Amino acid sequence: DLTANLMDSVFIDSSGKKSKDKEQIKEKFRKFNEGFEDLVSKTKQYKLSDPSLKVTLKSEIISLVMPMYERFYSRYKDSFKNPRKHIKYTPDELTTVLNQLVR
Amino acid sequence: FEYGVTQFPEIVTSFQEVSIKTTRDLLFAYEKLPIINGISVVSYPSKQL
Repeated sequence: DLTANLMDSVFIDSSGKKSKDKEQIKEKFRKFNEGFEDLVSKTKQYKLSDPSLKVTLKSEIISLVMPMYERFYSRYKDSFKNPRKHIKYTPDELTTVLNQLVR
Repeated sequence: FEYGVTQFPEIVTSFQEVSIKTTRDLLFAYEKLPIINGISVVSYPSKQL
């Protein structure tokens, strides 16, 4: 769902200009962070027992998320002098979050 | 109208300090995980601002 309406949020505003609709910047990127930390939050409820299930769900959801944020992060990282105040994560640090989502 | 480069140096060494204090005021955005145990507010201290 997160990846779904993320790249759908790319799709619906794929029509016009660069995001002078900065509600689209903080729409896609803020609500992406919202649902991302919702998913990390409810990931904490469950603690796995098979190590290969840890590898499995880990690399599955990594392969689900990443290239969207690669082409999309890297597509839209050119909007402010501090995108920091609108966009939060690298793929480096988000990758690290996923890699310590799986303790 | 030119030049006297002590203009230009002090034109820098505050702009960078603006960037660092930008990275202490706006420091508390990027952490940012659940619970949320969000132990610092991203736009916090209006008094101290």
